[PDB]
Amino acid sequence: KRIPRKTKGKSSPATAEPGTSNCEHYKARPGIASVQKATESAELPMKNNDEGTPDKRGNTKGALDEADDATKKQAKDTEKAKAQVTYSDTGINNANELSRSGNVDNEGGSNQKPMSTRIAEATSAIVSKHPA
Amino acid sequence: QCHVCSAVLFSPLDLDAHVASHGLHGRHITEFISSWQNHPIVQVSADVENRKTAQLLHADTPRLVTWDAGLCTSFKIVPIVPAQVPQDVLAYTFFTSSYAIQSPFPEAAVSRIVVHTRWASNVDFDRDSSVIMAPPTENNIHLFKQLLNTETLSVRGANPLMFRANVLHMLLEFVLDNLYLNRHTGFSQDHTPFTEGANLRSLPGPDAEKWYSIMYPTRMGTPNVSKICNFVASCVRNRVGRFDRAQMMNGAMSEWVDVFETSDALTVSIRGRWMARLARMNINPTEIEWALTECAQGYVTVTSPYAPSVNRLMPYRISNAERQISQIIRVMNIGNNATVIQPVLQDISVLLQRISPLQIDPTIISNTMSTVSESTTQTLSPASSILGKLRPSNSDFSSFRVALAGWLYNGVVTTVIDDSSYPKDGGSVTSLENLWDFFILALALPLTTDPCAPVKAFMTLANMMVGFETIPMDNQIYTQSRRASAFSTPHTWPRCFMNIQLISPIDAPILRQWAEIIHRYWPNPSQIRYGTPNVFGSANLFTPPEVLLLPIDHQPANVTTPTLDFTNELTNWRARVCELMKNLVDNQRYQPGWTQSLVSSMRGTLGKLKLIKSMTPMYLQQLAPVELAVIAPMLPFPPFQVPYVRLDRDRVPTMVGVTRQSRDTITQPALSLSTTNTTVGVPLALDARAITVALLSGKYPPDLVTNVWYADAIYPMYADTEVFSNLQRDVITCEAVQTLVTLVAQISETQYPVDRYLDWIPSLRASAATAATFAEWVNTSMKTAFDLSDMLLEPLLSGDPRMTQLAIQYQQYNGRTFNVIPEMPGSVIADCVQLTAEVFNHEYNLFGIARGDIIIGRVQSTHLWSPLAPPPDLVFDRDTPGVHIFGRDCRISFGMNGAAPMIRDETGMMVPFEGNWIFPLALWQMNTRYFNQQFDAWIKTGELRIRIEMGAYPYMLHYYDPRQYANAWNLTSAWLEEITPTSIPSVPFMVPISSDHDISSAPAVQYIISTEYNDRSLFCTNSSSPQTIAGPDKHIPVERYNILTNPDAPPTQIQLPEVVDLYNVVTRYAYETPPITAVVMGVP
Amino acid sequence: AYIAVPAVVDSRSSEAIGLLESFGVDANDVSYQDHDYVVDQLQYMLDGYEAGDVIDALVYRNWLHHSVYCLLPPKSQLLEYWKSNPSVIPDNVDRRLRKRLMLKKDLRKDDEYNQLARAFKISDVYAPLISSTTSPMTMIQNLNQGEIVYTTTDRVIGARVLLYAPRKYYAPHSRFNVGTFPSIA
Ligand SMILES: [Zn+2]
Repeated sequence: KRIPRKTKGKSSPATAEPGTSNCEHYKARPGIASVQKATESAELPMKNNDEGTPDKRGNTKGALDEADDATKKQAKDTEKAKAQVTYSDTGINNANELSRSGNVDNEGGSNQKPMSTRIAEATSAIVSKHPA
Repeated sequence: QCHVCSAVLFSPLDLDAHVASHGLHGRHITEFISSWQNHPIVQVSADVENRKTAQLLHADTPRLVTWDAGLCTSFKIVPIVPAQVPQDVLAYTFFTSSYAIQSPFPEAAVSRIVVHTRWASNVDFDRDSSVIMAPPTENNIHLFKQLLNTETLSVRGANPLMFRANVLHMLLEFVLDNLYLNRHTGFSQDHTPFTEGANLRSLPGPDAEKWYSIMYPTRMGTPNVSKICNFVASCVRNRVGRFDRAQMMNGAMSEWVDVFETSDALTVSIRGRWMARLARMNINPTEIEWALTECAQGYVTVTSPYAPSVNRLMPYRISNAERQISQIIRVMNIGNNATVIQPVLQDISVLLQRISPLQIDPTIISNTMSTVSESTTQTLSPASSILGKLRPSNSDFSSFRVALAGWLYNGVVTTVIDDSSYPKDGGSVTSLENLWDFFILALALPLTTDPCAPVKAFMTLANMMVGFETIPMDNQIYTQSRRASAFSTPHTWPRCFMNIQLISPIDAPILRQWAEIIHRYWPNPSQIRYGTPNVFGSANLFTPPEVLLLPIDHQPANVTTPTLDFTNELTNWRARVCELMKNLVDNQRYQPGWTQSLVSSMRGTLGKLKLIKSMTPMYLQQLAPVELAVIAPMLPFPPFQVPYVRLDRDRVPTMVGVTRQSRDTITQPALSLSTTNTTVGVPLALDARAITVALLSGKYPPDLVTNVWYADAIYPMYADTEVFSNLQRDVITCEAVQTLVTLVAQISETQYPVDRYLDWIPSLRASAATAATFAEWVNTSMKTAFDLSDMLLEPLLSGDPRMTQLAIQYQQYNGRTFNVIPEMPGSVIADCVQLTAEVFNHEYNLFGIARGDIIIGRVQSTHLWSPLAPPPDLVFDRDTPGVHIFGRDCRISFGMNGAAPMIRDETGMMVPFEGNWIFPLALWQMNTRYFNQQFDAWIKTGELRIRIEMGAYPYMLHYYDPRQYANAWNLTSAWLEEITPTSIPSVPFMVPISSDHDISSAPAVQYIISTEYNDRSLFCTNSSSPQTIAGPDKHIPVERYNILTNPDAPPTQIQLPEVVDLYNVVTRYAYETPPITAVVMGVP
Repeated sequence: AYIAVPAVVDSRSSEAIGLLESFGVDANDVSYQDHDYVVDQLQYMLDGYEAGDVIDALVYRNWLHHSVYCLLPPKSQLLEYWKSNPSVIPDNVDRRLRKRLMLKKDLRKDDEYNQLARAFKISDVYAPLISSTTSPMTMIQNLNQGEIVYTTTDRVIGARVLLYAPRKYYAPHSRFNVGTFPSIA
């Protein structure tokens, strides 16, 4: 037998005993379906944070705000447009806080020009040619 | 019905499939069945085609067990330059029948070994990270340029500066595509005259005679006289086929067997290591039962019957270091992102909402305040403001349960009371609205996990009492009228709040009373036991691995407790707050302008709020810790906690950081992202009004039974667990971390102690970007191999990936830092890669790499020596007399008026274009098209001979007829033309063809020869004739077929590092992996 | 990202013209804001305030945080609308006032109703209230704090203008967003 692959890679006499009976005489008090949906929602894996990381070609794959988006997502999870639990505009001043941005590379420089382009220009700076 | 788990199924013909889950002989993740109702729950894989009343498993569980039914070999033999010769004996004759002669080795003029993993392998869920090597007559450079040649100037060339990284990644991939478990399969008793009585293993498929011939070299007799026949005759016939079987038999098929079949040593060793790791990882259902029962906190008892079996396999037992490392990785994954942590708290809150029996209803407040009304003449009214400010018509109480959920996650997130819930502007005690804002805020603060909550509570009343009461100040720069929202850091706690005596009761009586009340009656932290430490690991740290720290204290749970039990901390807090407020209101010394005497109404409503039927304090005291402990070990993100302190600003945490460097290094300080926070973690605002109303109005159902309720609530939750998949993910993550640190330390200059097998391959000291991209490639290779879509090792990619060890530490206020360094045990992929590199440095020719360096110079000869193995007089070393070394500062000057041009020697002398030179490859890579322009003309006819020293290089072979004129110049110049500064093409060698009959002697022009012996892949030459006369001589390698030829050699004797051996002793298994089952019984 | 250019950037007409080819920039990816309304609001407020103050407040305003204004009717009218359609009355208001609004036979003769009427001021019922006297800075700050800002006067600078009650009583974040007003926030 075989198992399908999820993520692509390298692409190129006998009688019924008296005990048995189907009755469903009991109704769950907490609610099987309710707690079951709740645990299905809760068991979701944590969302991947991929910004600021390099890729196959070495370019930083992050995007060149998060608190406001989280507040909007919380307000959408709730039914009210206003949010009762927010991550933005809170009293604590945390200006110093930094995030994993795509503007910087692993060397500390700016990704104003991608690493691949920078290496290409550096290596094409001095290349020989055939004599005239 | 089934008499093992009481599973009632209506099909009495496939009960065998169900009893096979228990382990009885007559895909599917878990089978949970209750004891008080007929509603079984089934967990099914996430990516199945259809769901038929079955629940998904939202977790990328690694595929650890993968089987293999083919051959456990990765070195195949390919024929090149085929030839056919007459044979004396044509076929085997038995009565009126004939059988063709099948040689186990290819019959050709030249046969050489090449590595090609899983070439004969019938598996399910292929790891797919295969390594493909073409025969050397083709071009094999397409895998030495895989990693860091995205910006190479020329295609079909590879970077000598990145050869080492490419080779390391290739070795890693070779190791990765071998993590398989050998599969036992049926035999077939042979009766051939040469292999009588032996048991030969038959691969599944259409036919197996060809596979028999390939696997068993000794089956072929000695019909003719030849090299293969001589090797077979030298080989012994006693050791072939099955060696011995096991003793446990499930029917007639043996349990495990080991057979004598063709297989290399490296792959069988790797699979043995993998099997040993899994065997030490396995687990049995009785301690699973114990772990579940212990996690259920005694409200639910679990059982799991099973038949006595030995092959049962279910690897989940892991240590605590792996859990701690995975916890560190998950914490680092956040990086001050408010989007990655919001859903976890958001849905844990709703899970607690569905779990908890406490239902919140402000109609209690409405009914208590309905009887309170005020006259038709007076304007201002307490009760109307009370109702309008508590808002008993709003049914959004998510904040209370969000705070309860965030009790578990201090150090990554901190919950604080949101701004604008404080009194407007500075506030004043002369205003009823400001007073009741103070009431709500003070009643709401203790639940929040903010260390500065007592200071905020005191400073709120201080600000409101500005102008009536005075307290001393120290620096004369922070006035008493300083907003309490700013007090969010331990360094701002005033000495007045530190020492109560500094507040004079003759001047600040109410403030003195409030300070004393805060000091005395603030809730005390405690701890509770959760989970099962022994069977499942504990991913918590900075705390002992079996306690859960709670800001509130806990007591044993019984429902028959008085509502106004003032021994309860929260009820005492509410009563004392109300008492102090009414003491404030009595004298009216603080409320001028109130023409009407509001003291009576104020005291009445304060009493009606002090005493009220609210079961929320009792719930938080008794039942909430039990629910939190029940749900803690089952979460995808295990709780991460930091010690709780109250009124002690010496142990208050301030920062949490992650370090990627060892202790015995002084490196450049790179603080993690999580340390850039004013608080200990990400701030999280909370509305105080919802918390206050939830704490003030909560009631139980009028027929609650705790045992029944929790037995009914735990079962559906425990039927949806993913803890085992999380454990497998965690061990995979730790394996990946160890492999990453080893691989990065191999190529980058670090102080990690590793044994460096391969350093002769030229490379460069990788920078941060190069290390990051190499780490990205190894990460994606591991993810592809283990089929994981979610994150793995990505947080380590950010910053400098040249890491040594993972650790996390947190700093308290006074400066004592607590550092936790989880020791990491020996992994499997890391030492398997080290072993395969140790084998590589002795056998580099098989992978297609030639150690040493080449010599460029015309050799007009009629001899038949192989260029890969030249004779001594055609090579010159560094110590050969009369040679000129060359450094970077080599400068060529022309010769005026008919003089020989001269080049600058590294010693400073000038030498003409003639002689024997020693010349590093870097020089030619730098000055091609100039060194080309001159030396190309000079070498072709003159006496100039150049030795290019390069360590290692890929080579492609060219076979020419030794009896015809041949010239290698058109290939040597072709190689020397496109040696661009960024890459070089494979070095072309021109080797002759071994012959049997006498052949004519024709001249040949050779330019490139290797310095040392670089031809070990040559399996055999002319393996059809009795002997070879003209050409390179080579017989079948006896050294590799040890156990057959060596008489005094035990079956388990292998030369692991020096020479890889074929036809080894591979052990095959047959294991069952039953789904996890449990019968969820109840507790009276 | 936010970019400010010296022009009048709308949604449709500015998208059609582009104005990046017009300024020389070779430009989906860019999203265009609208600011004709805020230019008109600047012209309208420039009467009762000072240009420097308005410019400072508006440059302290940021444009990536969507918000909106909402004009409440004057007091007599607000009470009237609430009385006529009383489902709308907010919970925040006091029980006596809301209960007496949910009644018939209301008129000027009522004593305690009038007591509550001129004892009532809009401080509690609508919390962030831009009154007539509010400085330009506070109004802008509020827009940044919350999604909705309540105001009493038409003369406002910000996102939009909506009417809380019927008329008779009154008497897209892409990668790069362009605009025509710089923000230092
Ligand atoms: Zn069963």
